Amino acid sequence: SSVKISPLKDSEAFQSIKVGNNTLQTKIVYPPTTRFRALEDHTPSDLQLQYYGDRSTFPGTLLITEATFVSPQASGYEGAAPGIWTDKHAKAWKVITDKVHANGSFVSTQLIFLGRVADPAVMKTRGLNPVSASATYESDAAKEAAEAVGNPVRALTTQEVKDLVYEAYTNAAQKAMDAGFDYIELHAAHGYLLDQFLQPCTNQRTDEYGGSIENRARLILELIDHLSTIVGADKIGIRISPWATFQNMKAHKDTVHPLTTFSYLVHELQQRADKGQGIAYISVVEPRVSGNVDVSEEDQAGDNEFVSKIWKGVILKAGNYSYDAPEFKTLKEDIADKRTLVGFSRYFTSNPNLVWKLRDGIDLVPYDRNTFYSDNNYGYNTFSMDSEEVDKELEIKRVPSAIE
Amino acid sequence: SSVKISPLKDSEAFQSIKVGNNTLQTKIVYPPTTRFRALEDHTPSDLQLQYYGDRSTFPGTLLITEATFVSPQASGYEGAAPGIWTDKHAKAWKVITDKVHANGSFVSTQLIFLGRVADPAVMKTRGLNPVSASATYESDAAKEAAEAVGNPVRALTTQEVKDLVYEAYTNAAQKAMDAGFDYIELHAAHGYLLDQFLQPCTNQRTDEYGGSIENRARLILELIDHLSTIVGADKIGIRISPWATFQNMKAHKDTVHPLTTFSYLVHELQQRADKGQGIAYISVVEPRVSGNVDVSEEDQAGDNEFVSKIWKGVILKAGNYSYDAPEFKTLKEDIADKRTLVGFSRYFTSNPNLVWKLRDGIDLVPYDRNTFYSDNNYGYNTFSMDSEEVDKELEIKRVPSAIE
Ligand SMILES: Cc1cc2nc3c(=O)[nH]c(=O)nc-3n(C[C@H](O)[C@H](O)[C@H](O)COP(=O)(O)O)c2cc1C
Ligand SMILES: Cc1cc2nc3c(=O)[nH]c(=O)nc-3n(C[C@H](O)[C@H](O)[C@H](O)COP(=O)(O)O)c2cc1C
Ligand code: NA
Ligand code: NA
Ligand code: NA
Ligand code: NA
Ligand code: NA
Ligand code: NA
Ligand code: NA
Ligand code: NA
Repeated sequence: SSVKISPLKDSEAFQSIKVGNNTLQTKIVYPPTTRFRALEDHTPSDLQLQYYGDRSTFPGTLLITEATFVSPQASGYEGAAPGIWTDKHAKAWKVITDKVHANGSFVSTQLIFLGRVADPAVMKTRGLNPVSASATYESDAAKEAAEAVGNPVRALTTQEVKDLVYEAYTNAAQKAMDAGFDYIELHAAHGYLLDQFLQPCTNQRTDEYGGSIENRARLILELIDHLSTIVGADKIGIRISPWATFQNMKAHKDTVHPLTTFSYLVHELQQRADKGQGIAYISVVEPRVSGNVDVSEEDQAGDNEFVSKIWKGVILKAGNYSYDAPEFKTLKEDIADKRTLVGFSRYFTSNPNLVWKLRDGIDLVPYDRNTFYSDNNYGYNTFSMDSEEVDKELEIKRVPSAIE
Repeated sequence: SSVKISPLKDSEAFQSIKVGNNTLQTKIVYPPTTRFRALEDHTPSDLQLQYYGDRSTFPGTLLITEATFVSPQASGYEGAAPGIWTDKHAKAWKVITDKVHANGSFVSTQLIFLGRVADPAVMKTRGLNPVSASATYESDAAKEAAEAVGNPVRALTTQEVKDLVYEAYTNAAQKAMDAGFDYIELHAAHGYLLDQFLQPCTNQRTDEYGGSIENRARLILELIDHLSTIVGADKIGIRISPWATFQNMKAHKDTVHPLTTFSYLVHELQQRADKGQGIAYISVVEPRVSGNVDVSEEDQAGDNEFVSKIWKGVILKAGNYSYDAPEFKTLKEDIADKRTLVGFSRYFTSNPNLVWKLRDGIDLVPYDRNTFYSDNNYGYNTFSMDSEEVDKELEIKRVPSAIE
């Protein structure tokens, strides 16, 4: 049902904050949210142009795009997710970032690489294997699926790992700049490739990229360092989900605990900040949520206070922040330090004007999980229309098309 | 001035708790507290026998002895601290543990090794150098002092590190058992030898005992493992002070943050517990105190929640727990999980019956920092006497003597 909320107008959520080179006028952020309304060849679509535009209308909002593939080897969904590796991709994204910018808002692109969870049939069509830090699967079913089509997961070679830094992510970053993104965000969360490198359940390498906490972090820090030299540290973010068990990450049951893995990473990031190479923000998933699933208090094994104690810069937190609506006690506590942003993903899907609703205490429209991942405009841009105007059957038939 | 306190009788502080093989009847503990009333040759004294006996009278209290040297190379104070490496040491300690036991209470011995902070003149009299993980000093003054007597700090060789495990600590553990101690506690806090191994500001080794988080922890875990095979894991504790800057530990300013170093260690301890080799307790210093110094809230850089999230066994916490007297809100919160002990060091010096006073809400007698470290009975056992009975000049003259 609809969520009654108290207005946040007079709260820290509407105090300006500098994030890298840009100043936000609200601390409410749209986090990366996969929806599968890109074109078949991963170019952003007409639907996406309106979708991001509709969420940019409170001037000075930060929007972070849905996970966007860095390269063909980075892909692996059956649904149509966007990419940022070709000039065509960048030119289409630029229409979208232009629209957000014309509203005085800002946009970060989340760069994803699927890794061991890439669909093996999809990858086979590209003549590629699913790849990872090590040759592992998230489940027996995943292993059987891959072996059945003769396309097993394999470990990247040392040279391939270098190629991620100097080729795949470098080109994605260059394309992101061509596309006018204000930031690029490394996806190091939720059991995808970079999280697979960081944690021991997924990384048993014996080269410089595994075999210790420091070695497992090496690829991620190499990307931070190299990409900082290309786009500047002020245009870089990173997302982590220390507590998540999404895609079979062991988290607090792994042989190295997330507090160890992620405190190591965050302290290395702060040391870079101390030397003048501080990245724009660290985005962290609160333990209330794991990937796209809520986690009971009983099941929660830690929290993200360590990030606040170790990192001195901007932090973005997300995960069921309306759980204590209408008064938003937890949100208010979490933004009290004046360097913290708060994200809403699921409610932003059904409330394109969410910043305005939270500002003025307007009831939140419930979201529709059934249309989170479908291929058409129904449950996508229809939340911007008066219900009386929406032709459902027409909109279900409205698949993504080229911009303009 | 005296501290008004509310009674803790009906609180979790007077619920029984199993710690290793023994059951305590109070959760109030006397933590290790150096006082320098041992004999010159480090044998425990008549004064110490009464001192520990006087603190054992609430049946089922755990007392932890003052830091006790594991070996001659472990020493380095000018004052007279006790040892546990000879039969003479063990026989004297056994008179003390017998007395505690006859009151139904229990006693752990804290095993210390000074390392880089050992007084270089004292060590020179033994024909030894101050030794450490690496050849470092806590200050320029310490370096100048050592070089001036031609006795610089030096790094232990790999073989010497093995000798700590198989000789120094093994023999101390065997003597501790001969002495009737219920537990041995590894001192891995406050900038002494084991803390010097754990943290990077003090350990730059290039053998298996330094050069990574795992390598720096290796000696400590080797001691836990080897000593568990000698005395049993149920007779082992360890003390850590993640946040302390005592003896120039860099703590949150080091190149690896304490949350990383100490979460690694504690999770490795829990993995041993999961396999049936769980140690009796982890003792942690709360960030209110660093060594023997209080730390302002402003200066506090983290907390010990991580220990509670990672370790499932008994935890002992200490550090200015009367700061929110009379109601003891923080103490009550911290023992609510039913597996946590709370220690008082400074107030136990001036209140030998502290468990009884806390039980029944009797005002605490102020402690006397001026006599914490002096060489005689004044301000030592005199707190057990009616003031009217105490002859001050006689007691100042009363230096430690042999038991019996
Ligand atoms: C439909 C959906 C798609 C998502 N896609 C992404 C994604 O592309 N990248 C990512 O880091 N997290 C993704 N997430 C996780 C969200 O960004 C967010 O952290 C999570 O939903 C919790 O926030 P919320 O309670 O406000 O929804 C997704 C979540 C959902 C429900
Ligand atoms: C005089 C004195 C001697 C101490 N000696 C030791 C010691 O031998 N080993 C140790 O681990 N801590 C030692 N400490 C630290 C205490 O065990 C304790 O953690 C600290 O005093 C904070 O607790 P409190 O506020 O109840 O005094 C000592 C502290 C003082 C004041
Ligand atoms: Na403003
Ligand atoms: Na999948
Ligand atoms: Na899945
Ligand atoms: Na915060
Ligand atoms: Na009892
Ligand atoms: Na000293
Ligand atoms: Na000192
Ligand atoms: Na507790």
